[PDB]
Amino acid sequence: GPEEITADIPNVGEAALSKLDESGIVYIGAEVTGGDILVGKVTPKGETQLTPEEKLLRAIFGEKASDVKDSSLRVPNGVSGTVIDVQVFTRDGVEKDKRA
Amino acid sequence: ERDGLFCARIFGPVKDYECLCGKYKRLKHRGVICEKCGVEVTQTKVRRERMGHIELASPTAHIWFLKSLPSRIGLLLDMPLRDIERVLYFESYVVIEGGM
Amino acid sequence: MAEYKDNLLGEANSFLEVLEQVSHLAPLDKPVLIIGERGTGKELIASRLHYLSSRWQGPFISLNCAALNENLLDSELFGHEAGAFTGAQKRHPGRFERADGGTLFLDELATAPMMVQEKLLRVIEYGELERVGGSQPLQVNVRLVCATNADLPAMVNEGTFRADLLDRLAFDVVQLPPLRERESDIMLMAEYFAIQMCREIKLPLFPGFTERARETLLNYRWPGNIRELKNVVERSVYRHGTSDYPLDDIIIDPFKRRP
Amino acid sequence: MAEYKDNLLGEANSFLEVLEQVSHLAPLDKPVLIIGERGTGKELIASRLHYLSSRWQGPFISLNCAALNENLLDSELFGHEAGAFTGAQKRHPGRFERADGGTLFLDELATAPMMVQEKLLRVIEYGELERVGGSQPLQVNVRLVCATNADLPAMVNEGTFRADLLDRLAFDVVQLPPLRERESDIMLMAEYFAIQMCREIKLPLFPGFTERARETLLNYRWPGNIRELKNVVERSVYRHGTSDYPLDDIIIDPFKRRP
Amino acid sequence: MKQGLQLRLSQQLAMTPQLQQAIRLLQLSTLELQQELQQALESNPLLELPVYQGETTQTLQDYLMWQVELTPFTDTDRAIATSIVDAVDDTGYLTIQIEDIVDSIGDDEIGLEEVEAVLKRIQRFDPVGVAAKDLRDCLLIQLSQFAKETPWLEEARLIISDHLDLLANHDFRTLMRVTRLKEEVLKEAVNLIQSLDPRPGQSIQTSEPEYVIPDVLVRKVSGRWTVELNADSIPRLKINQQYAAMGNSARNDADGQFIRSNLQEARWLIKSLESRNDTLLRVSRCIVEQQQAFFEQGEEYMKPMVLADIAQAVEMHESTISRVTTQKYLHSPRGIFELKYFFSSHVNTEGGGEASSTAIRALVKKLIAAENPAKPLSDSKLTSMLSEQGIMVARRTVAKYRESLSIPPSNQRKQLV
DNA sequence: CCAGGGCTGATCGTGCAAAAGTCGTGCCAGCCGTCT
DNA sequence: AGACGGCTGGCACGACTTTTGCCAGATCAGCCCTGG
Ligand SMILES: Nc1ncnc2c1ncn2[C@@H]1O[C@H](COP(=O)(O)OP(=O)(O)O)[C@@H](O)[C@H]1O
Ligand SMILES: Nc1ncnc2c1ncn2[C@@H]1O[C@H](COP(=O)(O)OP(=O)(O)O)[C@@H](O)[C@H]1O
Ligand SMILES: [Mg+2]
Ligand SMILES: [Mg+2]
Repeated sequence: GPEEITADIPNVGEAALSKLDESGIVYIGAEVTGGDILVGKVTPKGETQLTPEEKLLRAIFGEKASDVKDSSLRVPNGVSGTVIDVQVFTRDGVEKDKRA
Repeated sequence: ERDGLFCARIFGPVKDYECLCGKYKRLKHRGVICEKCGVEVTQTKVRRERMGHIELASPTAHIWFLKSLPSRIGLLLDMPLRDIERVLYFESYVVIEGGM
Repeated sequence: MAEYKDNLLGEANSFLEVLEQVSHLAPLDKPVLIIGERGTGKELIASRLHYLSSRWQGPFISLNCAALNENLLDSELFGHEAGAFTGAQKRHPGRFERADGGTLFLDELATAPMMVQEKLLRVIEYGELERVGGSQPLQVNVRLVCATNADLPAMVNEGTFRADLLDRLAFDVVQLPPLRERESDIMLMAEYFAIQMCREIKLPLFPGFTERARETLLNYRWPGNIRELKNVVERSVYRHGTSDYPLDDIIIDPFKRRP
Repeated sequence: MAEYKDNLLGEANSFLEVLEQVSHLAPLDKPVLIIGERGTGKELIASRLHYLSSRWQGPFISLNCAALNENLLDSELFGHEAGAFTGAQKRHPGRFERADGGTLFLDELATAPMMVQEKLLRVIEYGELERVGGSQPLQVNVRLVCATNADLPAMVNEGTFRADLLDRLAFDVVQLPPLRERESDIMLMAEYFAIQMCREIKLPLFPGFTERARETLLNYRWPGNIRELKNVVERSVYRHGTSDYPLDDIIIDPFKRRP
Repeated sequence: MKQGLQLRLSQQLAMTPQLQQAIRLLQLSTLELQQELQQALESNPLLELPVYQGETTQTLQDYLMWQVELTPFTDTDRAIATSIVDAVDDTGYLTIQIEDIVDSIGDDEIGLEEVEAVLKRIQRFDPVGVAAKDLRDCLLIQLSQFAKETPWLEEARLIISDHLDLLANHDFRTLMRVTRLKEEVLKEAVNLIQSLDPRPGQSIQTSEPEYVIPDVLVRKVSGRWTVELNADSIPRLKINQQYAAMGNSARNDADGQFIRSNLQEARWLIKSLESRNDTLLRVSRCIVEQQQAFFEQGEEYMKPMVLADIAQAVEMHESTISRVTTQKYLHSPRGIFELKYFFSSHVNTEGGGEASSTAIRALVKKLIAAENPAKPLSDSKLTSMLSEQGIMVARRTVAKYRESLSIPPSNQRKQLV
């Protein structure tokens, strides 16, 4: 399946996603240091197995299903600064355009 | 792939103890070989220590000899490198034996 | 196992004797034959004979020898394999093989032509049949039940029936007493059919029976034992159409003019 | 082929002669004709005659001369090849080809159609047969056994039977005697049959017959040789229903008036 | 009106074994085709700085072994820990059960209590709740880890202890009457349970690669997209001039006949491959023509089709198109799909029209997703508003679509607002 | 030396149909919500 | 607390799709042998 930038990143704290907009990219002017998240990207995994363990996990928690993995864009170690401006490019035929 | 480069049943198993087929996958099996696929259940670090061979139905010369500064085949046969080279590429038709 | 009584009315005298006789025939696995006048409720007892059997769960299928397409007779009787002849797209089960562990109803044996008699002559004694265009033979076990209308011994001397087939199906014969001779359950049959008809016409209740109606019932010859009695009761009660009084007149024949 | 026992309870001089003649004719290859009266163990003889021969291990297949269709008659007799007609899709064996090495046992030859009579003679005489749409001749060897109750010498004069077909088939015909000729053995048959029947109907043990019943079963015409004595004894014992006192009631004809 | 053997022609047909091979040549994908093509190439003789030494990565098992190396175990405890950590999945839950681990060790002295001691010792490793037997003893570890100061902790522990099914079935009312717990003050405790990172071992490494191969390409030239084949992916064979120019020169009959036969076979193979490519291209063009609306507008605007509809548009047969459209992935601006994915069953709608099954399934997906969380929409109501739209599919088909969509029933997804 | 006959190989051909499979839709059983 | 209504899923029954498994022959053209 296609990868999406939706900011629904698993195994992460609310403090990390504090600087991310609804689309998953940083606000213009935010200060970012070290290994914070810049763009929240997820890569789809295989279909959830019928196994009762995964079925129970979906029934309890939901919305994760191990469908996605955290392959987000993070600032490299020892790099700090303030975001000046972002630029997003979407190919023709794709009309996601969350905040583009 | 099966019976090729980067294959199993040669060069050792794959990343973990599991066999290629999927059965016999744990540390409980330490030296067994599966029947549906012949894959020894060992560490994957052995993948860098196991080598294979190619039959090479027709014989072939070794370029390290007969092409260094002295020629080993030349000095063994008392035969000059030019005729050695012409014979080793199917345009010279050297004589093997025949005394009558 | 259940009772499978179905519809049983007007049981008295020799009819009760016949029921008592047929009660123990079901356990046996010998062919049976029923003799009786046309429309003497012969099928009812033939059907109940299958249900009283231990293997009552066997499917029940019926054929009438008076209705056999001479073109398809062999295929219907035995069964045809796939591709045996042109136009046979799939394998089709035959009638004899259709029932296995279940009884087969035969009718109009007195009207059975020599052709059908010969074609069926062997499949009974040994229970062995091979399909038309067939490679290998099948074996089945079916209890045959037969109904007829004429004197099979008479047809045997006449020569249109084969004594071989007759004794092949002559273990025991059940003679159904005709109702015009019993004369003991005519009131009960008539009143039962009267309640059924008056109920299904959604009328409140059925009045009695006129004494003159009873007088003229016994006088009639009644060729229809229990197949025209029901019909005449239904038609006459429909003609009256009210619970006003016991119906004085029975419309014995509908063809009679209204005036 | 060494040891074969089944049924054949009758033991008389007349039966001794024919049973010994069967032993002589069994190794021989020539076809035999089994004449007799209805219900006389004709199948029992033919079966033993084939299975006592040197080709018992070969396949044994029977057919009814009347049962098979008239339209598909040739295909039934010989078989067809793939693509001969629209319906056909694979090579199909006929009876004559399936019966290679073994025997073909025709049943009730007297009822065979004119078509079968003119079809069968040429292949039966020598051994040549052409499959439907075939390209080359086929040759199979089948010992022929046939049985019927009709009178062929009279039938051929009438003309519904081919003369040469009878002539090239009637080597050393076998004739069985009617039941009335056995005399004493009928008591043994009745005792055996009653024992089996009372075993089937779950009654403990046969109580025996009476002198009256003995005389009645001795002195009667016996139009049907066998399968009629079986039926009469099995119906009489069933009507008896108990073994407190010996078997005395005899019911020769089920067709009687109501009791 | 009879049974009789009859005969009348209205059809024609013919085929040879090599033609059968050529017609089965187009049933299979290109990547699998190239193997058999290389096999025939091997038989027929006249037919025909970089980045290296990548880095080593740290997976969960390697990280756990690293942490085991720096912890003070005995030799037996170290062997047990190595076995336990070897029997650990990517998600972080151990696969085999504890008695199986004891059997794998196969020592009389080794006991369940000892293995439990070692396992609980390694449970406190950096990914919390790793190597847990099941879900019950993975959330509990983190609840116990959290400091007692935060509220609703006792409530969360009580629910997670032995009310796991009670929470799984979303049967909040029975959960309340079982726990004797507060009304709508349990919601924050349930949310605390929700924010507990299930499957903790997943986050040690999450890199997933890109594996896409296109067989057919379509590009939008300002309307009415034209379809092109994949130039790189397509196979091709070229005759060999050296061996084609020595069959006549050879004076030996054996060599001449050998070269002639191999030339014949090679040319037939080349022709068959070219025909397969042409047929695939034509089929792809026709299906994209009949599916122009869906590419523009989305899955729910798809017209239903059958193999007959696409076979009549060409001169090929239904069987031929079915053989061609197997294991073929076409690439479009919207994404990568399969040629066999377009064909779907049809359902009749109001006004005489028909709607494709996948379109109605996607519509059901979006309609179910865009619903109020307090009151779920059931299958009957789904059928009702689909009939209002005019599709009028049965409740059985609604349930089948919902099940194949992997969405649980309406009464199962009900949740507190 | 030119024309007639034989013979061998080169060339043509991607559909028909039968059976397995899939589809939609109904029937019935078992668990759950709610009022009496 | 029990009955009534409702929701969901397994199984079944036509109706329609789709998947595989078939296995050459005749006919024409050029070359060689032979008759005129
Ligand atoms: N014991 C009975 N009491 C009342 N009606 C009976 C009884 N037996 C048979 N009948 C009626 O007789 C009718 C005809 O039966 P039957 O003569 O067997 O039909 P068929 O003409 O097929 O032989 C049936 O409709 C049945 O209702
Ligand atoms: N000698 C015998 N012993 C026992 N049973 C016999 C004997 N002869 C005939 N039968 C009985 O006769 C039946 C065979 O009938 P059969 O005479 O072959 O009929 P058909 O005369 O039509 O060929 C068998 O069921 C068998 O029990
Ligand atoms: Mg009737
Ligand atoms: Mg007979």
